[PDB]
Amino acid sequence: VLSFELLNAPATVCGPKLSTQLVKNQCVNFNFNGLKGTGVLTPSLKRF
Amino acid sequence: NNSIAIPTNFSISVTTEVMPVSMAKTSVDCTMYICGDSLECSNLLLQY
Repeated sequence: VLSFELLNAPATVCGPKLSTQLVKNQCVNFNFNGLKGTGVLTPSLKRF
Repeated sequence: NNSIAIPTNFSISVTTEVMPVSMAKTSVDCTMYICGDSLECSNLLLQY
């Protein structure tokens, strides 16, 4: 039985996919840590 | 039955009355509210 969970935390177990180059200021499809979406990526002044 | 009251002096009074006339005009979009930037959700929304 594999009991796994995902939340707002750094990930430890991932799938075998190779990272690519990031494109900024364009409407692109993004895949961040398994979270898929569509939007525009910009440099951020926010603080995590 | 034989007495009356007649005024001998007067006054001028200015009173304020406030009445609303119009309100804010609001426009909505079914896209980028219900589905956002998502083609899969937008495909299912075409029937509505």
